[PDB]
Amino acid sequence: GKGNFSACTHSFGGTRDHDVVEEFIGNIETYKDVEGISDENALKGISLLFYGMASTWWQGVRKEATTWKEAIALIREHFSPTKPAYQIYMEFFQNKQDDHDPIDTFVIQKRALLAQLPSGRHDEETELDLLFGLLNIKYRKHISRHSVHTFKDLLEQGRIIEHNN
Amino acid sequence: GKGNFSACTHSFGGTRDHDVVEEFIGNIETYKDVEGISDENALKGISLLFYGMASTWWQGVRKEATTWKEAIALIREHFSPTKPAYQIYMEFFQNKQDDHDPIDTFVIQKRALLAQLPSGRHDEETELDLLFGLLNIKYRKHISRHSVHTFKDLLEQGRIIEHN
Amino acid sequence: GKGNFSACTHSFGGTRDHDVVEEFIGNIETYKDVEGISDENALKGISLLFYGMASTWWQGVRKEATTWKEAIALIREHFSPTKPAYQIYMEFFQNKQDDHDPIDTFVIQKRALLAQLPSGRHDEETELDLLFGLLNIKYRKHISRHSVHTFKDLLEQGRIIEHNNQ
Amino acid sequence: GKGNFSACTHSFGGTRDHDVVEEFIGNIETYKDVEGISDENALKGISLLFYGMASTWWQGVRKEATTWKEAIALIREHFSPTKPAYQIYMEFFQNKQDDHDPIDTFVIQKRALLAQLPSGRHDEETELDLLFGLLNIKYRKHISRHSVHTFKDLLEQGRIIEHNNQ
Amino acid sequence: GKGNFSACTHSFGGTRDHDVVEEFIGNIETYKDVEGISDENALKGISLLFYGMASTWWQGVRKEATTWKEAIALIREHFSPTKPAYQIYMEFFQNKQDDHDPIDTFVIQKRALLAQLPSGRHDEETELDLLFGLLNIKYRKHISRHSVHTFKDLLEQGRIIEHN
Amino acid sequence: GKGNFSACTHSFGGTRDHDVVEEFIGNIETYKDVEGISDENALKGISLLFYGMASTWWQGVRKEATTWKEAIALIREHFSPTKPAYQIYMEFFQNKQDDHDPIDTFVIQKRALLAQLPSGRHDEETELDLLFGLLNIKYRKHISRHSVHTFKDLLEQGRIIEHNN
Amino acid sequence: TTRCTYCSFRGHTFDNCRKRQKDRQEE
Amino acid sequence: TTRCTYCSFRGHTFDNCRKRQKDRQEE
Ligand SMILES: [Zn+2]
Ligand SMILES: [Zn+2]
Repeated sequence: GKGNFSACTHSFGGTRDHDVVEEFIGNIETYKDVEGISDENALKGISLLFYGMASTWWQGVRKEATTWKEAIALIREHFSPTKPAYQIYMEFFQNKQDDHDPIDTFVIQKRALLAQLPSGRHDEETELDLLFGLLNIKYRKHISRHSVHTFKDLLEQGRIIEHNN
Repeated sequence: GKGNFSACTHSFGGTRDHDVVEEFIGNIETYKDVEGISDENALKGISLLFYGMASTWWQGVRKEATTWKEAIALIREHFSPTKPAYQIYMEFFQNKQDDHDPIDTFVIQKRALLAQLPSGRHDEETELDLLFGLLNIKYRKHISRHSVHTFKDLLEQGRIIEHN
Repeated sequence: GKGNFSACTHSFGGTRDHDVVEEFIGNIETYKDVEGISDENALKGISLLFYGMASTWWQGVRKEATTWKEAIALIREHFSPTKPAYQIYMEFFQNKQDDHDPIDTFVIQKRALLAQLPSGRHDEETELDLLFGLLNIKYRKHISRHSVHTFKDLLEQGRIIEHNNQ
Repeated sequence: GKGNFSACTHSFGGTRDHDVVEEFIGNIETYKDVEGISDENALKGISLLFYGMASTWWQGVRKEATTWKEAIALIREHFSPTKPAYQIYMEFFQNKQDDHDPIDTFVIQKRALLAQLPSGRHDEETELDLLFGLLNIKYRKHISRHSVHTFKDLLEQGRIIEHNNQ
Repeated sequence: GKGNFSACTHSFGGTRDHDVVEEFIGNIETYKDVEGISDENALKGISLLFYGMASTWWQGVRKEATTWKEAIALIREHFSPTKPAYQIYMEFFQNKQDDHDPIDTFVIQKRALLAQLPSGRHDEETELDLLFGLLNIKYRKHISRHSVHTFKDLLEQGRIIEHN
Repeated sequence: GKGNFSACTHSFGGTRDHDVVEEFIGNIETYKDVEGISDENALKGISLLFYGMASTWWQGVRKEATTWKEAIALIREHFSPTKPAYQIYMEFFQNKQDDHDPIDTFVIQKRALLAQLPSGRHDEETELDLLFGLLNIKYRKHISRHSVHTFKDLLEQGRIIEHNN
Repeated sequence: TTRCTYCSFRGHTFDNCRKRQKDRQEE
Repeated sequence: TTRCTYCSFRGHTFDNCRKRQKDRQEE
């Protein structure tokens, strides 16, 4: 029911992205859940993980924290900004697919970029209608817009059109 | 028990072939069943296994998953397409076994690839009759189709002929 | 939860800088408070945390101490003087912001240097007033002192003014 | 001491040699006997010890088994035939001792190859008689078959005859 | 408690200087006292610490050791013998401090080296009078021997003069 | 009260010396004493440590063992012979000290080579008398044989003669 | 990916590692 | 004992190490 973080292999040096902060916070959560450390006994030991710029940052803001929840909220708030609405739409229409790229990677990326909008703002139909207008000419000359509905079918038609070529 | 996947060593990338995805799903299911983790608790921890492109794919479709069954269903449907029959028939009868490949390695692959056809459409006799048309001249000169009956004796006669 | 110093991985050499001594004293104190070691039992086993360059010094002055606070104060006195306030105020106004660093790193460093003054002498407003005189001309010509309402807002307006390609 | 196969570090691929399959089956059996896992519980979780080249084969023949002994016998039958006795006797008399190897390595290898015959068919004396016909001429011209009696003596006289620079 | 030295990280080689042997003996003694190992049980496990030449030396003289005290006595007697006085006095007055060395580093070494003389032969006054003849011109021009009394004020006046 | 040897870093490949076999047997003994494994539950797991030639050797002789003690005795017996009497005396007089070697290393080696004789066969006086006749000329021209007794003094005279030069 | 060269753990880079930087290594 | 190059424990040679030889490494 007690112990330090000194045994861990994870450390967060501070970089402004999403995947790194998410993976680090998840690993720290699994470690604290697995070794049984309690909530108020855990906050005192948190300093050992940071290094470089993160150590100076934690030395800065420290009296505003009081429990574990506030610490996670502060890290997430200062090291991964929430992008506003319009930048996502601007990023979405500035990158048409190239001749050398399978349908799967393109659809997966363009779908992963669309979930950051506030929930419930879009329907499957309107989103799929938005997705066209960027597919390269090799696929648009066969499948027609009024012969598809959900995302399960577009991948099917794309695979059959790919294997024939 | 220790109701989490934290101890697992298994992982999965973006590869596209039947074998890797099949062994991955089977290992995760057997690990879920042997160590006593609860049916519902595992779903919260599923995200710790994926890496690389698979993590982006999981970010793309979290809204549809609900319980433990539909997640494996989504994996098998997005990474395990039910191949249609004619491509399987074309892929079989290609690449006749070469002189070096042993009988056991050749038989196990050709039988593992024949299970993707729709269930119940073929009995043992026609299956063995299809398989007996690609073996090299070395194994065919001695055994003859009238001799072997079931799908097991062929391995025995092939092993005894391969001992020398 | 009985224990002692035997398992600790921290250690200290003979280096004569400042940051090393500060980080070492902080780590050792947080460890002693977290693992529950007795307030007097620790002094009987402190010798297991010294290299070969400071062990002779600890052997030379063992008898001029009686309780844990005096020993920590003695280490701080011999190996690195504590900073008085006026040197901190002198350092704060020396190097003005350059022409390339993003606002975030500047605010982080300045906040890191301002927590070493005694606590409670400076609330949020006067601190924001002291920090605002050194920003580079790219930011001072848009945002003004009329609306800041603490630090969280200044970083937000600076980020929106920085994404716009100046 | 409850447990299962989840923690085991041993594993087996698709290799078609003999020593690998033998060492693997021996390690897995000794582990199952040491940690006390139930005689039937192990069969429900054996699938966690196979690579990507043999997992398809295990998927293809799962239903032709019911208890642990049959599964081990099936692995041995498909991936590597067991050696019958006559091949062992054939291998024993092929390569006579060279002109440079020390007596110790020769006795160790010959004893290693003679334990695979069924137990109790050969006591110490006839084994010493079979081994004695292949020694190199440097040793046969001094020590004789009069006085050896047990394996322990032959190594001793060979070491004393080897230290003397032939 | 865990009556064995198995967890210790300390080690010892064949080096010949007072400092290494002193810190080694002190660390082993404090470890023996803090963790509660029995007075007699430690002797059976002492051989696991030595390495290199020291292991051969321990192989050479096991017959004479009996209890815990005589082992450390043998270590202190066969690696660092008590030095005779005249070599220590010659070591003293050699290597006058250079311009770069700070006052604290110079004072701690010169006092650590003066403790090997026979006990009780010198009081504080003559010791400080001996030490005050090797400091550079920089620290000597301001402080004067009539001012400082004990062995502590010299550090304070030296620090204030060294601040600038 | 149970466990395997799998979590160890020691392995014995088989080499005909003394120091290696001694250090390996000592490390295995400390490991078994520290993790609490019992005697008859420990013999079954011993196979995992050996590799290379040692594995074939253990595959050879196995039915002659029954408990832990017999296993240690067999390893010590087959992998580190006891030298008879005369070879030690022959080795002892075939290596006089060179001009470049301190007294300490020489006396330590020649003493370490003499303890393998059966115990109680020699007293300090006769051994120290045997030790002379090999010291190099730099030391024999000052200290005289009738001015020393125990080993504590010869090192003293050698050190004072060394520092003067 | 980028397995730590020294400790053989997938959690960081060469420059910074607990065994190498401190724990009285680099002797 | 000539620290293991890979695992960095003084217990063996480079050729033979539990993590490298087996434990599904060398991918
Ligand atoms: Zn590392
Ligand atoms: Zn290793």
